[PDB]
Amino acid sequence: EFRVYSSANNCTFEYVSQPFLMQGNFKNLREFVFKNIDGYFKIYSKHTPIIVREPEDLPQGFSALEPLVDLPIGINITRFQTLLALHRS
Amino acid sequence: GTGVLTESNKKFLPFQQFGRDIADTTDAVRDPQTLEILDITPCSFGGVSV
Ligand SMILES: *[C@@H]1O[C@H](CO)[C@@H](O)[C@H](O)[C@H]1NC(C)=O
Ligand SMILES: *[C@@H]1O[C@H](CO)[C@@H](O)[C@H](O)[C@H]1NC(C)=O
Ligand SMILES: *[C@@H]1O[C@H](CO)[C@@H](O)[C@H](O)[C@H]1NC(C)=O
Repeated sequence: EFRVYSSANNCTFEYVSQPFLMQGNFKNLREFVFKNIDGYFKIYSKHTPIIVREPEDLPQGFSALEPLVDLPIGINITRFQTLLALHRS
Repeated sequence: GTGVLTESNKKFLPFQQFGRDIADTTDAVRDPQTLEILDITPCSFGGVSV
């Protein structure tokens, strides 16, 4: 189901991946970098399981980020937001 | 260029295609057809003294 939109219009190419970018208390770490240079909209990502901490802050470590997708789309991208999904019980 | 192409054991990342050196000289290259990592090394050369 989709709730963030109701309609669309004419736009550019769409890319699609078959997998996903996704006791049980062991937290994870999903780092992302959205850089827009020379027209190409580059995106980096790297996942690593981290130990659950008390303050739930950034772990004291080092992990390189690897590219996973490149899109030659974008004209003026000086704004962005985020989207979450709540579990309706 | 020119050089012997052998099967190298360089653990190339998926998004990586080429491999350079200190002098920006290509040492390894990924085969476009098959997923294989070769290496570019000249065969033999040296000075000649008489
Ligand atoms: C549709 O194409 C026009 C072409 O002029 C473009 O200006 C517009 O941004 C595109 N997307 C829309 C209308 O959502
Ligand atoms: C992008 O938007 C900002 C503010 O809305 C504006 O100052 C700037 O000129 C815009 N750039 C382009 C290329 O449209
Ligand atoms: C290359 O293309 C030919 C064309 O028929 C095909 O038979 C072959 O399996 C392809 N090889 C690879 C590695 O894609």
